Amino acid sequence: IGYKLGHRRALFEKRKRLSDYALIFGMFGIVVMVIETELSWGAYDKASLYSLALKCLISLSTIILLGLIIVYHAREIQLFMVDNGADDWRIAMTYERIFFICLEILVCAIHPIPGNYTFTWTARLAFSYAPSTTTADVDIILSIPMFLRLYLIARVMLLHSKLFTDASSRSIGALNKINFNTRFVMKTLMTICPGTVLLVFSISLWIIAAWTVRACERYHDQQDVTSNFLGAMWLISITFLSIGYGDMVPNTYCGKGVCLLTGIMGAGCTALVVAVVARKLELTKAEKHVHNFMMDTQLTKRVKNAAANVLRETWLIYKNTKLVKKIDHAKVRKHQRKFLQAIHQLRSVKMEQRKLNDQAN
Amino acid sequence: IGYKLGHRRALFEKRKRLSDYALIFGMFGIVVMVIETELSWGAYDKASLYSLALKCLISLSTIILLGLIIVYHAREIQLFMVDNGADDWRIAMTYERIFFICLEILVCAIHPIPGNYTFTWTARLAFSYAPSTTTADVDIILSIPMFLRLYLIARVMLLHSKLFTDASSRSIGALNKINFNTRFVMKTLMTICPGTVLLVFSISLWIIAAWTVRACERYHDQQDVTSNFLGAMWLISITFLSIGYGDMVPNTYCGKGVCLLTGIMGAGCTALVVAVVARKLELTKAEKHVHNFMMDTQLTKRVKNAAANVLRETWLIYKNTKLVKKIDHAKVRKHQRKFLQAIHQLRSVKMEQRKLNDQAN
Amino acid sequence: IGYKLGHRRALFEKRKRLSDYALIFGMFGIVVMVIETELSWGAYDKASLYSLALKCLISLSTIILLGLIIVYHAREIQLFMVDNGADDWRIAMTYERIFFICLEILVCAIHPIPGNYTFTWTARLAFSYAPSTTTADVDIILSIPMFLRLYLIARVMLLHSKLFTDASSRSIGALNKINFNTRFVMKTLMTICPGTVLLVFSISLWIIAAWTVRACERYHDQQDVTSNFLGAMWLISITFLSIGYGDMVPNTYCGKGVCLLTGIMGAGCTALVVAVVARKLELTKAEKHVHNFMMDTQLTKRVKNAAANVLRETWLIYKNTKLVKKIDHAKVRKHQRKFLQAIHQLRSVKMEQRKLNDQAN
Amino acid sequence: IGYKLGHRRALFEKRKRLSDYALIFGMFGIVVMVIETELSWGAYDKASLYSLALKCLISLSTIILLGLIIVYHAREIQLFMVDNGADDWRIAMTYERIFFICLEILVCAIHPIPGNYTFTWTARLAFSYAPSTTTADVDIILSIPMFLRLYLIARVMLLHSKLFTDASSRSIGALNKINFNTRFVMKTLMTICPGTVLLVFSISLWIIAAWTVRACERYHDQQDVTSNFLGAMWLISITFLSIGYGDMVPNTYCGKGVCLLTGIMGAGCTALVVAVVARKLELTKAEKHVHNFMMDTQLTKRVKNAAANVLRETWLIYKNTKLVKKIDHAKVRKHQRKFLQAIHQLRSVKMEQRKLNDQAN
Amino acid sequence: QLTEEQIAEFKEAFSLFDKDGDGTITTKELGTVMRSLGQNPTEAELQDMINEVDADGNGTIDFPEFLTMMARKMKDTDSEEEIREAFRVFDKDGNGYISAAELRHVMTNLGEKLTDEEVDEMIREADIDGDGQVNYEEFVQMMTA
Amino acid sequence: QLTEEQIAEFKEAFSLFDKDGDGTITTKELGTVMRSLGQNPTEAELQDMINEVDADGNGTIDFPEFLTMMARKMKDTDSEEEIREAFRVFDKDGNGYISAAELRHVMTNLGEKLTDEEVDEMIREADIDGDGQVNYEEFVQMMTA
Amino acid sequence: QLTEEQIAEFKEAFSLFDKDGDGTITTKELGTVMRSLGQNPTEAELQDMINEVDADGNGTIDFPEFLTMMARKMKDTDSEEEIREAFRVFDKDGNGYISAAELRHVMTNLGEKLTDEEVDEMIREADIDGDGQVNYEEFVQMMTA
Amino acid sequence: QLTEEQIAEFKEAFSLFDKDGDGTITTKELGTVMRSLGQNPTEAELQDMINEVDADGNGTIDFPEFLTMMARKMKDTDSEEEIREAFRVFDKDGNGYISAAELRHVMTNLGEKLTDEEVDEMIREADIDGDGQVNYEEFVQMMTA
Ligand SMILES: O=C1Nc2c(ccc(Cl)c2Cl)/C1=N\O
Ligand SMILES: [Ca+2]
Ligand SMILES: [Ca+2]
Ligand SMILES: [Ca+2]
Ligand SMILES: [Ca+2]
Ligand SMILES: [Ca+2]
Ligand SMILES: [Ca+2]
Ligand SMILES: [Ca+2]
Ligand SMILES: [Ca+2]
Ligand SMILES: [K+]
Ligand SMILES: [K+]
Repeated sequence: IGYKLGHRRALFEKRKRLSDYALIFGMFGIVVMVIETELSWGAYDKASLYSLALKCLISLSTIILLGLIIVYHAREIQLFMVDNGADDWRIAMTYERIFFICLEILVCAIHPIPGNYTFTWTARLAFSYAPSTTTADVDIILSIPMFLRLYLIARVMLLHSKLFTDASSRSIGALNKINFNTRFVMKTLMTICPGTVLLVFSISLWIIAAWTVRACERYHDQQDVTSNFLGAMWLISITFLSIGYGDMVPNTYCGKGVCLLTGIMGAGCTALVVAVVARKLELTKAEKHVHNFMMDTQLTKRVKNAAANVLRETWLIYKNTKLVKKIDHAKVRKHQRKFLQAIHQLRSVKMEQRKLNDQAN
Repeated sequence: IGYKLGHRRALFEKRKRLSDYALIFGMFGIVVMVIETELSWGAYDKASLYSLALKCLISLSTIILLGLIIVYHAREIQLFMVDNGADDWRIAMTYERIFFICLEILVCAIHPIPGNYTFTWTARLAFSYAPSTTTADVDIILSIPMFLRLYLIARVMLLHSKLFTDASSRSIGALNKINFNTRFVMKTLMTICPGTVLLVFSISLWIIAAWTVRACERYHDQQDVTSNFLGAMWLISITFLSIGYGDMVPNTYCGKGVCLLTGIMGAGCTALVVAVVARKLELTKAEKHVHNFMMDTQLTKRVKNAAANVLRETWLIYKNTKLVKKIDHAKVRKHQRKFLQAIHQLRSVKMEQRKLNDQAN
Repeated sequence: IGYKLGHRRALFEKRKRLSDYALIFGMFGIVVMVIETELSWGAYDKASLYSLALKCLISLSTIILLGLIIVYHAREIQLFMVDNGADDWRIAMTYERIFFICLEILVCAIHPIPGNYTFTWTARLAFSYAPSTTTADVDIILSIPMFLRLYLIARVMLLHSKLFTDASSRSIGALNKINFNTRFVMKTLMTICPGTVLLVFSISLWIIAAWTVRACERYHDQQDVTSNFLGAMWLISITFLSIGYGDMVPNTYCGKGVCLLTGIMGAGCTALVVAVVARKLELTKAEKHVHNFMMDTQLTKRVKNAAANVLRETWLIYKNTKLVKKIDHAKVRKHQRKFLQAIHQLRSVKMEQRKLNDQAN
Repeated sequence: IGYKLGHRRALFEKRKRLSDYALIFGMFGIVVMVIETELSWGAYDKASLYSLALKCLISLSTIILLGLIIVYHAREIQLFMVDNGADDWRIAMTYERIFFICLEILVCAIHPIPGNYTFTWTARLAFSYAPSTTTADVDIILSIPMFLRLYLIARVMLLHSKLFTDASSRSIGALNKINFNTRFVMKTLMTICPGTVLLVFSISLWIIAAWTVRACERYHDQQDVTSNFLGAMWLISITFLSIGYGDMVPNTYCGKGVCLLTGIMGAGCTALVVAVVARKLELTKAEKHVHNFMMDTQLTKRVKNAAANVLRETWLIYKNTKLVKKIDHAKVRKHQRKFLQAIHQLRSVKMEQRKLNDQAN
Repeated sequence: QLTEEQIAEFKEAFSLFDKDGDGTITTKELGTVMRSLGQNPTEAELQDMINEVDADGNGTIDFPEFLTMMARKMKDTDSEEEIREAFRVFDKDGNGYISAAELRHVMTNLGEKLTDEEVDEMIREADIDGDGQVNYEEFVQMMTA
Repeated sequence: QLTEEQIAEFKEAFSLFDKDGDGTITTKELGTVMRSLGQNPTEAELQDMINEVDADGNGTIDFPEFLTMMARKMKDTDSEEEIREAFRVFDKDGNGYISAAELRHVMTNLGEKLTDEEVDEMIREADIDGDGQVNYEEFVQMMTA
Repeated sequence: QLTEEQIAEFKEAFSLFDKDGDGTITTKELGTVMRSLGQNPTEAELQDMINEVDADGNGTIDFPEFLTMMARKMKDTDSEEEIREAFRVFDKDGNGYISAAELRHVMTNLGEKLTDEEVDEMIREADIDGDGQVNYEEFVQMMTA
Repeated sequence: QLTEEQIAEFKEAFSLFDKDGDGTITTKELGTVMRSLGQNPTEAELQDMINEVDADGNGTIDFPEFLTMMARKMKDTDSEEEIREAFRVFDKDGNGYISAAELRHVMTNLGEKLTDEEVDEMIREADIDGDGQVNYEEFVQMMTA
């Protein structure tokens, strides 16, 4: 048993390290892509040697990333053989697993290849419906889908989770037959720290979406509107919130697609955030008990005051009616009005007391 | 006995087949209408013979569809006679069956009749408030209402349902007096598969609404804005989400009506989808039990740590106050601050434990 | 006694009739105002005699309406004297009854007085920020507030209610100290028929607000945009739904105020309508029981099928491993993959059955 | 003892008075800033002596405010020493107390210093994308963040609260370990008076944000659009409600930031308000009981009527089929249709009755 | 005539109630199913439901009896069951008979207010009246035959 | 004077309480109605409510007694019932009387305090029997005649 | 091989069930943990769970027995437990055996229809003993060995 | 000193627990309040809470004892109460004494990992009586007052 558990733990450690390295190399590729995209518009041309150097560096990172993913899946299959008592790796090779491995390699293989390739881009300007033709480099079509590499963050998050790796958690969850997967960890995080999860997701989406909007829009924007980073940030914020475009309509279908994706994400994230805030503005059960106690005390005091006023006004009416030789009708009318007011106050305060006793159950 | 039940089963099978044929012919008519609408703007004119051929084919499909609907309603009345022990078919006609049959025939009778009829169409352009006069063919006013034939999908969905026709389901539902109608099947689908139902409905509405928007807008659009299919899809998506209109405002009241209908549908579909997502992000009862158990374990550990720190600082304050010949006030103050911090940590962790014990039941 | 109840019933009938007459005359005044506003822009000028005739008719209706309001309040004070054992009517006047009577008379006294009075109106056009100066008649400022007379509808609705007048309802409501006021009747209506109440309110608000927008906007609109009734209807619908203005921004602060009021009303009415729809898409308790029963039956069938497949694949693996003369590795691998699939299906169906047994409580 | 618990009360009173004075001086500074900002655009220039007088008055108020803040924190530290049995004030400094004291001094120290300093401001106009260069005074950058002083309102609200200082409330809350802080008082207010809290917050935000938008936009607005106070009020209202922008789009990033903050606030405040309204439209438990009772009575009457109709038509079909010399078959068919109608009515009313009995418990 | 598949479907529906496999439905099985459906009945109600459909008199539901009652339950609505329900609406006592005075009151006041001559003719034509106590047999025979 | 329709409406309101045709509301029908209305009144409270309305002392409310009660219940508010409620606020433990010291304490400390001249002058004016403990009869007799 | 940290992790996981320091998990402790986990296991079920893990039949789970079962439980899924579950699906009663007729019915009717000759071969090979009732040991030995 | 208004405020706070007219808070007038506050304390817990405040014995809290404890409850947080709570965290047995081995374990293993010499010095200084079972009195006296 000592060797059997140690082998699985060593395989877990190797697989976790491979995930960490894959995330490091994917993020390195994304960062160098962002730097090269920003700098080739300005500092250097696409025929410069700086462009070649940075894109060759991107391609080397991509090769290492693909190797790391393949070795990670080899370790996954080896762990599968260890777990499900198998001696042939070909048992693990279902159609679903092959398809997902191929999808992962396809997603992580897209990058701007070294070279100088251009294409013709035609778009209709917003609010003026005028055409715009530019000769755009192909590298933008290959750079934008590099943001799909962020699933490696989810992989690392699952593999570094304490729930997924702890022995106590596994032993307890075996009793309830809990399925320890990425969905369970995500739902647990949305349960304990919903505001933090939504905040991190929203800020990262905001920056990524604004940058990709300006990267797409800079080709047909010669007026510094949607190619402005701060303007793109504002556009993403107001489509997220569904206030709407101002004069900030994208000129390109890439920008429109990003804005649509932002609006779809916002339609749900806003409601989730509002539910979180509504829950956080609610009193705790102990605080509810204390508040009900203090309110009931105040209601009792007000009931006593109202009843005292009722009796006082009844006495005053009787006195000024059948006790004074000169019956002043104005005084009697005033006291009768006050008597009716006191009756109404007593009725209303008793209704409030009844409602509070209802919610106190 | 063994004859009446078989007779009812045969009648139901005939009704089901008639519904299938009616749906097939209605969808055939809609598809040929879409093809002819797309092709008469481009390839051939309205005086061409391809237009005549396709519209005559539409009219023949419509005649067969009307015949199929009439025979279907005859089978309905015959099954009604079988069920409610009636010998005269005139008992079925109740001023509501007649009205719904007439409505169904009216809805399924609208189609672009063969011929070359044109009318004058005047619309005010968006954002510029300029008039636009075109001579439009009448066939658009007769083509757009053909999408009303999609209730046959609901009819087929009811008739192919397992709940509607199954001895076990009817026998169980007779104990609760369940009414097995289209509303019940729709509610059951919205309970079992809400996301799938909403997704299918939204995608179909998206494509249909975008196509009808461009079909109406192509007459007064000479700038490729709302007559663009992809632009119409974007417009429908952003009015569904209530982000707004960009520069994409319909020039026609047909487009405005479609956008209003899309906005009304979106206002409810979005909220339903968000409720579905919120429910799907929630932990299962077993997962809740496991999570509460693990959180309580961590809370106990943290309580023990906090109490240990409290006792440690209580000891060190005394040890550095007394028990030392030369009292260093800086260190004593540091340990008193740490003692206060430990007290606060103990209080906070105990109140977290109290909250968790409250939600644990 | 048989006299006090009859006297109160007679007073109730008199108040009810006075409310009916007040509503009739208020609605007559509003209708004649709408007709005169529509016709003075076109058919006849403000200095003609048709305008004088219609406005004198409005003023006579207003005088009769004020008389009816005063007599209604006299009957209310008389019934107050009857109820609260009072002999002096001056007890009724409580600085709040006087204020509400004065407010009611002020609201019902505003109307376009006969005459030809004009004022200068300056507004900044939308989207172009160009000034517009017109000489407008004062009658618009006096016509628009006439829509405030619709509180008489609420008064009539309360006085015609069964809950407020029925003896059985009062007898049972006195046991729970229920306050039979307009708020209670409105809440009861929103509980019984929420969709109908919201639909009627929304349609009436739509038409009234669209007409008000048109009446205010026709002065500074010479392009048939917001002075179009159908365009105003669309504008009200898209600000109600918070999609936003298209190119339909009002040129006047009256239109902007109407649109803001429509948006505020829509922000709440939309959410209420969505809650109604969500409740109406929910299964009844009996339907829930039937659905859970049928789903549990299907789950049992699927559990049995999955377990049968598990045993079948176990047997097939054993046979092709230790019963055939030469072992075919491809066949054994295929059966081992199928065995693992069967195990996964059994686990998933059992957890579905467990979830259903959880929600069945 | 009498010394303590009275010394603490005296310290409480001194601290409360210091908070009151700090709020008075902060609000005085804000009001004079608003007056000077309004008047320097018009009446007098920035090189005038009225400007110098008002800004020197602002600076004197700021000095007194900083002194009051420092003395308040000295009283806080003294009360801390009294409570946590400390003799050295250095125990109170925990880098968090220091950080928050520094934050308060930084926030309250920002004000438009006397002088005539100008800077160059360049902004891109909305909807036209044209540049605008103005020489703006530095005082706007120093005036706008003066609205951050409104946290003193929260401080005063906590210190004047009954829950915080009442002996009965603290004695009761000590049995539930209730933490009496600003969050608890805010949650209590949101539980007692949610509509009033939201209304006050929304109106104050509306006016403050509209004035801030006007103050920022008046520099690049020469068309009276967003520098109009009433137009700014409308803009804030329609971004709060997420209807959108009309032609009212800020030319400055200050205005865009204010509009974004308004939209974020509105996205949550609107949902909270709608929840409040939905709760306030719900019947009380006693009202629910009364309503269920009355509805059950009406449904019993309707059940009796439906059953009587069923029996009546069952009799009439027999009487017109048999017991007659000649059969018309037309009246017989009519009565059979009415019999089926009565059966359906009885079924539906019984369904309503059982649904009501389900919601009755 | 029913096919093999239809007979199989109806046998499965029968098995939903015949858990033990005896080939017959007892009272306890029906009670368990109904309580699973959240309709907790009494022994009297369960016995009444078991009766009114068991033609062989064995006191338990057979398979042919189940087919006979499913012939009615598969319909959207049934006339005899609803006439029995309307009868039980006014048979609040539970004796199974309706007094002539109560029936006349119901027919003249509750529904469409039949004329007194019509009510007299109806009460005379009620053969199961038994000199006043109109039974459920007359109501069924009025419409069924 | 009441018409036939009014008498019919009040009769059906009475029938809403008189389940049994005893011609009078028993003391258990009121309990059943109140429990249907989400309350749990006690036997003492039920007896107190069934009293104060019956003038024949039978312990059961008739139809004329119901009409007299409805004469007050149909109003928006009733003065006598509310004076009784204000009396019961200070009548702890159902004593039925308030001591002069307790009444003076109530009228001087809580609520809008009276001047010491009117205090104990109220008690001197009240307590016609001279017992010294103010009963519910005196409070009713003040406002009424 | 296990390290000190891994041994400590497994020891604390054991302590989650070992309340007292007895060094062994009894039935009551497992019951308390499971009831904390929102279940209501029976004494028979708790005894069954204590069995199948107890290497040395002390009647209670030891630490090495806990480590041995954790070896299986740390995996995503276990074959033997699921084969036992599939066995218990068709074992309606508490007997540890299934009749040959029942197995033939199961394998020919429900699930993937196995060939009748294949079913005969399976029922012959599985029944290692002369008894025609197949035990759980045979099913486990079919796959494990 | 205290103003008469402050004395009145504290008196009404005392009246929130002292419902009866006496001048002592009993063990049941505290249980009623704590059960109104959503807690379910036992007789032992109530007795301990009374005993922690009850000077001069009598088994009941007086008014001056209430003032003395309010002097501690009015502040944001106390120190002696939290030291007692930290002590009770490790006094799971309830005997009121912590063994020297238990203190060494809880101070070396969990927390901030005191040095062995520091733990020895602390356990020697705490054991003033030399018994070796550290009581709550020693912990309170360590922090002085
Ligand atoms: O998950 C499990 N943990 C268990 C089990 C059975 C016995 C024991 Cl002692 C423990 Cl700790 C379990 N299931 O067999
Ligand atoms: Ca059976
Ligand atoms: Ca039978
Ligand atoms: Ca009675
Ligand atoms: Ca009587
Ligand atoms: Ca143990
Ligand atoms: Ca053992
Ligand atoms: Ca006492
Ligand atoms: Ca004492
Ligand atoms: K919106
Ligand atoms: K919008």
